[PDB]
Amino acid sequence: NYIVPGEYRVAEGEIEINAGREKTTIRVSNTGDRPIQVGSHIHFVEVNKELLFDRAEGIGRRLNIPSGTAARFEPGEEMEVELTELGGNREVFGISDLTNGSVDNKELILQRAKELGYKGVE
Amino acid sequence: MKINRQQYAESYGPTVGDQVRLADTDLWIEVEKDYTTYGDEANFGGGKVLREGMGENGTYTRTENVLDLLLTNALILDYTGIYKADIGVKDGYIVGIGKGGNPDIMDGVTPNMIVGTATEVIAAEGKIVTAGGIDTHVHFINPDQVDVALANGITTLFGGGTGPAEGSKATTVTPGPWNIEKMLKSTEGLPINVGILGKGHGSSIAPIMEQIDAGAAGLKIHEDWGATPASIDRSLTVADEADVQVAIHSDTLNEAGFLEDTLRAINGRVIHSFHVEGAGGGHAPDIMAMAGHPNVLPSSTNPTRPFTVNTIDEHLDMLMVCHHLKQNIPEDVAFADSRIRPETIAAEDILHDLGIISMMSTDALAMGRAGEMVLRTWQTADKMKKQRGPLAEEKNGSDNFRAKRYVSKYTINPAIAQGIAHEVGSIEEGKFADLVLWEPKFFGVKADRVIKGGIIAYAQIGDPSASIPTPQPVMGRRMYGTVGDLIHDTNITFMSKSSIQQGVPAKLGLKRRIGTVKNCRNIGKKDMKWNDVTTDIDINPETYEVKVDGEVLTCEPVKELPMAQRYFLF
Amino acid sequence: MKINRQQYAESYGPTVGDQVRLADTDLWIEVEKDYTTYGDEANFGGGKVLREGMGENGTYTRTENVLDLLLTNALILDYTGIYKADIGVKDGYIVGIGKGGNPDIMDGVTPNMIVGTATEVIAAEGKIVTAGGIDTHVHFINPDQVDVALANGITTLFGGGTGPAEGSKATTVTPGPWNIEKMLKSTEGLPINVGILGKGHGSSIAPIMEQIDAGAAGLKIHEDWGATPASIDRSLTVADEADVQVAIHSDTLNEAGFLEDTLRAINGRVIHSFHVEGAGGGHAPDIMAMAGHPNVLPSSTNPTRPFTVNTIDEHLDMLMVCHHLKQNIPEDVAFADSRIRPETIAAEDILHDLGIISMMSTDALAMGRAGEMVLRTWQTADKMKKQRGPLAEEKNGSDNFRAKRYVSKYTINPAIAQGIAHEVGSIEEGKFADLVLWEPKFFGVKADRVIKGGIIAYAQIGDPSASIPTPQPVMGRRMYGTVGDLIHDTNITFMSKSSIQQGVPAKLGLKRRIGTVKNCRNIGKKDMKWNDVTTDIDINPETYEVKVDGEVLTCEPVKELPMAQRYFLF
Amino acid sequence: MHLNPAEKEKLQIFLASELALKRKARGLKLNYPEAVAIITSFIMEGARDGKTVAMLMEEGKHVLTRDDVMEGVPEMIDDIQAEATFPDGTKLVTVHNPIS
Amino acid sequence: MHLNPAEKEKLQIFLASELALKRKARGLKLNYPEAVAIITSFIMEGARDGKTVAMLMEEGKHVLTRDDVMEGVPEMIDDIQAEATFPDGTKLVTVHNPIS
Amino acid sequence: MHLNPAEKEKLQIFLASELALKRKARGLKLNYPEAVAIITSFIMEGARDGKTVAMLMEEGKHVLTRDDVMEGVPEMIDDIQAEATFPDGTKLVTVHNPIS
Ligand SMILES: [F-]
Ligand SMILES: [F-]
Ligand code: NI
Ligand code: NI
Ligand code: NI
Ligand code: NI
Repeated sequence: NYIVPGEYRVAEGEIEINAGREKTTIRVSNTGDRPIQVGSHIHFVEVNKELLFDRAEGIGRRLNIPSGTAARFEPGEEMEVELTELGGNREVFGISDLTNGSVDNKELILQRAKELGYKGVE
Repeated sequence: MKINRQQYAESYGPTVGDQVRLADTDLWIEVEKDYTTYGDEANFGGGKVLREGMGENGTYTRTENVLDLLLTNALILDYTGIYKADIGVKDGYIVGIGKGGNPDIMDGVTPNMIVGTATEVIAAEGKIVTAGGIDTHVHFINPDQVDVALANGITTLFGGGTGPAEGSKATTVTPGPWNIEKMLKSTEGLPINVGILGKGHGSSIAPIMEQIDAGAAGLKIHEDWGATPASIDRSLTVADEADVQVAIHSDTLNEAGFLEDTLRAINGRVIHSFHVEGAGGGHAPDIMAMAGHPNVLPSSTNPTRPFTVNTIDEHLDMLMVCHHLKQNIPEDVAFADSRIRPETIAAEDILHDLGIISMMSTDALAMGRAGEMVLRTWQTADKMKKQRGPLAEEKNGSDNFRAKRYVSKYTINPAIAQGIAHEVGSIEEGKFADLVLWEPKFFGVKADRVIKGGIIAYAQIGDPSASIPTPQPVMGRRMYGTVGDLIHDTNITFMSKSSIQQGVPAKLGLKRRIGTVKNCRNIGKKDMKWNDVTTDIDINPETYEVKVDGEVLTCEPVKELPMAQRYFLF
Repeated sequence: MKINRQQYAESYGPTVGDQVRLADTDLWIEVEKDYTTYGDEANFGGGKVLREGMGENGTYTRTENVLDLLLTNALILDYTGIYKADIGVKDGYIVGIGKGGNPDIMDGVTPNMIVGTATEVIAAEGKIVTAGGIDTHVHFINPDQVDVALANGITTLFGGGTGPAEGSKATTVTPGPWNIEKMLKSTEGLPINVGILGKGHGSSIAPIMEQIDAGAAGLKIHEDWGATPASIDRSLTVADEADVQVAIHSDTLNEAGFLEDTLRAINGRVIHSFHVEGAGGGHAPDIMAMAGHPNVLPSSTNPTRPFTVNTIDEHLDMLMVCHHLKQNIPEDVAFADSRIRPETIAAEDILHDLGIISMMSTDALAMGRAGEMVLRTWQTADKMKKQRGPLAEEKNGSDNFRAKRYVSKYTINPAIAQGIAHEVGSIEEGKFADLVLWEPKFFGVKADRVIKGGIIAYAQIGDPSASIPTPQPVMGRRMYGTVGDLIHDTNITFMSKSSIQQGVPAKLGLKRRIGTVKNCRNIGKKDMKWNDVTTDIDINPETYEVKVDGEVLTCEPVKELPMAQRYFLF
Repeated sequence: MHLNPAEKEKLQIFLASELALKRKARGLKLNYPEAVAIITSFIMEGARDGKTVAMLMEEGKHVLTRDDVMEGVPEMIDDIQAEATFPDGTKLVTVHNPIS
Repeated sequence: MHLNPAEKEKLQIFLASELALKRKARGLKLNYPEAVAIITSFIMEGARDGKTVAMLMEEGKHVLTRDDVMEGVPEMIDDIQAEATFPDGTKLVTVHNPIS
Repeated sequence: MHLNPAEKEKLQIFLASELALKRKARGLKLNYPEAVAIITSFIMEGARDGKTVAMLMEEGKHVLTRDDVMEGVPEMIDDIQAEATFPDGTKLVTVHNPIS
């Protein structure tokens, strides 16, 4: 009976994000001495050079977290994160300039990443 | 990875099946569908999604499917639906309703809704977004009335007047070519859309028609200038030739005819019946029967909306002032008293709820309140839910049917009636980006931000000296869309086809966008969205009892309304 | 006939060697030189000197060395000196600084400073006169912010925004050709100089460059749009071609790189680092190290200026609102908290005092106060005198060195950084006559009269119904320079060379004076007047301790400031 | 607060009434604008209190008497009109001949 | 007086608070703008008194309680923000959830 | 009410004086605009009371003393000027050095 002006009455259930897309869990470490925070929609292979992880496993992917949230790595901190697949045309331009085209070009992306010192290229 | 619904709605606004209370009313709207792809919602800010290479595309130039403005996560309330979408604006118009962002990486992006370098962002998550209100019964009496209207979500003013002259204080009339030209030039400084009505009075065609050619967008027939069979007839002959609308305030006195005589003079032609209940004017006591006819587009003005315990007592002195009447002339008082009837006011509530009265309007400053058209629409809907129950058409416990029926009364239907719905009156692709954001707690009471032609024109915002815009005092203020020459690009002056063809804008130096009035004469009650009912309305001449389908229409006045003392400082 | 110094200063303002207290601070400025000839001082009024045949020449036409306006007996405070002179204005520009009057009978008249029939007089005896403030960090959020700025002596606003849209509430960005055109047209009604920044984001050149060609005067790189290596690089490539400045708010999150990665993307090119201390944004915790580099033009925004006991406590909620962050997202709070550090705020005070941070700015309405750039500059200088002592460079017990260093931060240096110092930013012959008069008791607090292009635009003045203008209430009010079409001639819209060459002003119907942005890419820290220091700034990533030349920079917060509760009603 | 244009304007009626009440309290006969302000603010506060329009139309005739105001003021005020938010929304109160 | 734009605007917060306080004193449950005005003026007068920002962030939660205001008003006010001149210059006070 | 531009503006002097008087009553030393507001409103109410210009030119020097105001405020106020409607029309009151 009490009226909260403008209140919501939400439906039952839950919302599944990024439904139907492959998910991948990887370990990532901040080898730097300042904190690194990573948003939900950055192409994961293009994050800060000083994050150490299997860079190939970030290609064509991003964090599987709610839109507009982030994962925070304090200095020296290692965490497991879950990635989802990029959608749409599966192309990335700009950011760190590692892709500039289809994410399918894994060898080129990794060659650029290695030459520029992004940690974790095999 | 799943998110519960409470947290989802907090972060992105509600989604399918969620309900939202309208202000402090009992009315609940339910999200019918959602254009998003869950996980790819657009949002802007520090570390958020609309960033270069991410939700913002870094490749395309403005002309390549990129927006000037994206409203993210809007809950749209419109005659077309109640639903969740992003809204994309370009060149001052709504170009996309759907899902915005970056096709590079997001699923489900509407192809012409790319967020690019050229794109500004307004966050609509947690807001209700409606079309700007279309007020077709405006007396231009005091320029301070514009901000009053903007603050309650009105974005178009149709009517007439030259300021506080007695003719204008009584009638929505800007008379003759010279007054029309002067007011078209005044309009260059009014931060709202405008159309001007000429005097629908005369017994020869040329004095009436020359107002249309001078730039009027329609005509007003008003009893204070003689709402005679001749003036009715000549005005409609002009309107049929010029493709503009005629509004009527009929002969309350029944001096030259009764209602049936006015209808015979109309002779089946299209007309907009103002304040059809009749307190604001018209054949006493039975004018409201006009709302049953297929050629009548019927509106109410707002002081009778809805029926409350104080409604009757305010009206006599209001009417006497408006119409320049004298307390010491008994027949002036008798005329005023003849217009004020609880029986027809009560029935007017029900006729709105049944879709028999199709439109709301203010009657600003001449028996009406410039900033209460939207407000009183929702108070009426709430009263009718309380007294009549959910409409039979509703489902899942929502009030969506009633919400569509009522929002149409002050958005799309006045636009259709006036011949301007190709430009304004609804949230649809291809229409001008006149949009109102509301916090649900303030819905219908005080607008958050009023967008005009794609730029914010009015906003409730705080201390201009502060570190951020939210500290007190938060008040309604004109924004950059109203400043300098931007007032020209964010507002439309609506004009007749003939005045446009004859070059009136260039002659007068008008810089505002010029809107064409058209498709006014080939419509009827059937074209009023969600409010298309024709029926035989019987009004007893002795008792004023109103019958439809053999049933008396009556309801009680209420002592209290929502959207009232919880909100207002005075 | 001799006059004692106290009486001389009362009558004509101070002369060589006299000192004046700045407001209620401990800062004293000393007159370094005086251009007058004692006995031939100009003054205006009943029975005074500037009368025909006397101090006013009656022979010469306006074009014959006669002024439109003489400011008599000004105490100039400028990067060029602190000194006593008359100031002569003609065609809206400063044409002479020296001694005005009539060569017929007076000694020492500067040849082009004749008071003639064409000359208006402003009495500056007993006033301090400075250049108008140049605020290069303005968010265009609420038009009411203009008078706030004028009242504290600001005459140019550089920044971006479209009103209270979330993009603009976070970032100094007017995005894309259409929003830029709309805001250039809005600017026609803003009584202050303006330049507009486009969105410095993209991975292709054309979406960024088309903003410059549309009329932008520079670019803003902001982390809320993705301050990535790509966006940094493309924006600087555009700026190097177009000869405009780029401002940066860097990647606080260190998401795509640390500070060293941002510097590598800049690659030695010129850039204006906004809020270099970092509370207002940037690589946490070490962004302020940018102020050591030769290619960086570093500014502060004002809420951290100076370090006080309440500074930290206000910042978290301010930041969350500005950047559209959510209290219920832990990483949003962690990001906000990472920006707020007493260690770097305290060091920021000292870096200003050492000439390592070259500029002040507001950040108006997006973590900054539109009317407190000048105010907080002097509060900082006063705090530093109290805590660090007179600077070693001072003499005769004056604070002239510190006064020059600090006045430069909000006048000449922002103008140089933006490429507009050929027009504005100092009291020098050949520059636009944007001048602020201050009573010493109100210096830096409330301007007396603000002159724009040679006409008073804003003044603290009293009752408009009174017999004289001094009776209460004395308040800030817009003057005739802001009215009618005079707003066009008294203000400058600054634009890129390409937009000017491509005829954008004529295309949009802009009537304001058009200023060209130029000479932005061939400057560095060495060109910042009195604030040209380059050094290696070390910021400890763990403790946030700031070191320069092996010494920790720290100071205490203060409980009280001058230029505060003695003056303000709220 | 979300003040709209009318809320801002009507604050200055309340203020003028407070001014006029302090003048009355120190013994002055009130002038035309003072008398109008007092009666107007009385109406708007009565609406806030939840009185009816009909109550205020009558109470407004008993707020000030002719001995409270200067010569001629009763005859200068033919009526006072004010709108305020009642429990049932905005309504207009017209007080005819408030001071006999 | 040399009033600047903010000083002029903020006078109307003080006035709205005085209005609201008189309504509370005669027994009315306060509405949304009344409650905001009272808490806002309280903050700005506290700054004038020389309290700290941190003091006012907490005191602002104890100015009005839910029994002082109409139904739903506590839930309508997520926070109140006000800037005023403290002894150490202008600062922002944010009071979260001022009425439980 | 028929308020003209000056009547509207001068309401805000009265309001600023009321604000300043409440600050003084709770023990604060008054600042520059507060002191000016109090003395100005005093003059305009004195005219309303029917005092002469000459009376107010002298009384205005005895409204506030230096112990009522912050350091330096007496020396910041060289004079206060106000116009108001006296029984014989609008006149100007100039108070020189109102606070010694
Ligand atoms: F009407
Ligand atoms: F910023
Ligand atoms: Ni009518
Ligand atoms: Ni009407
Ligand atoms: Ni920033
Ligand atoms: Ni900023």
